[PDB]
Amino acid sequence: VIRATTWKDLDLPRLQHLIQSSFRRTLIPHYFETTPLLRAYVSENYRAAVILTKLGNVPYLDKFAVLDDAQGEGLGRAVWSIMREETPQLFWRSRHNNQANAFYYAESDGYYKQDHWKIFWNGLHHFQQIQQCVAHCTQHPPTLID
Amino acid sequence: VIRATTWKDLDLPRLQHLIQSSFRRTLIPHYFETTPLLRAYVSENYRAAVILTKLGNVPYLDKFAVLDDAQGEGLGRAVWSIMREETPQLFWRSRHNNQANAFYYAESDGYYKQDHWKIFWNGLHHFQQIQQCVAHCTQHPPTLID
Ligand SMILES: CC(=O)N[C@@H](CCC(=O)O)C(=O)O
Ligand SMILES: CC(=O)N[C@@H](CCC(=O)O)C(=O)O
Ligand SMILES: [Cl-]
Repeated sequence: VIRATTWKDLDLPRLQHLIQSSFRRTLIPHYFETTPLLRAYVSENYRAAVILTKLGNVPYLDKFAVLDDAQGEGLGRAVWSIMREETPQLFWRSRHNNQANAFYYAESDGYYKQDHWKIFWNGLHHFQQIQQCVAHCTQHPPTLID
Repeated sequence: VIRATTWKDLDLPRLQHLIQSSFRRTLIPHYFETTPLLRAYVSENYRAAVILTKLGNVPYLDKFAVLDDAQGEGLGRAVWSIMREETPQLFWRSRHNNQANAFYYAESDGYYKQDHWKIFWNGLHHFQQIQQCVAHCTQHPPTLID
């Protein structure tokens, strides 16, 4: 698994293709130029990725991109596990119909159901911070388009 | 479905057998005499039950007991549905053991994992409330043993 702390250390066209293939949508123009990277974890052959970004006090998991054909080998789970070794606190959002939600239910320490989004987190013991994470997920503009 | 607001309106030995059979554990001595019933929903054949009790300000789902046998999933869902029609707000807890966890993940509006409990809620819209409900669950003695 490739660990990067700058976009310069990744193959960005290949990462864009992974994201677009996984989500079956288009990545917004200038995504890499406008997104403050914290850490990314990308499988060697760009079949699964976890992208952490700066969004408030708690690390934000902005993208969990896993190709449908990488699930038999458990590649997305393996990349997630690598991220978690370094990341005791994090939060993220998910569509209500995301096939990954069963995995998220198992992996998360908490959940809050909102209109658009399921909001998940790990490692947060302060409910003011949890409330703020929920607000960030609701407020943060989308980076997938058509 | 039988709806009861007092333990005297239920067959308690039969209910104890349902609870102990569903959980495959023992119900603590004089559970019924020391548990402040809010209301109970019991299927006619005593193969499924939802027990709401008095714990803080929000209805507390103290036992969801459902036999694995003859459409247990269908029956448990039916009883839960009836309870929810009458119960906009509630909270409850579960062990990672508990068979109903997938159902809880799907039915709840949120959860929070703490000290080997998963704490779930519906209809709570103040993190003030949520935190207090988490506190109640973590403090509340176990009533299943061995
Ligand atoms: C964790 C993760 O992949 N979040 C994605 C979900 C996007 C979507 O489903 O539309 C995000 O951009 O926030
Ligand atoms: C919702 C419900 O049945 N809670 C039960 C069982 C918890 C458990 O051990 O899983 C309780 O006594 O709190
Ligand atoms: Cl996977």
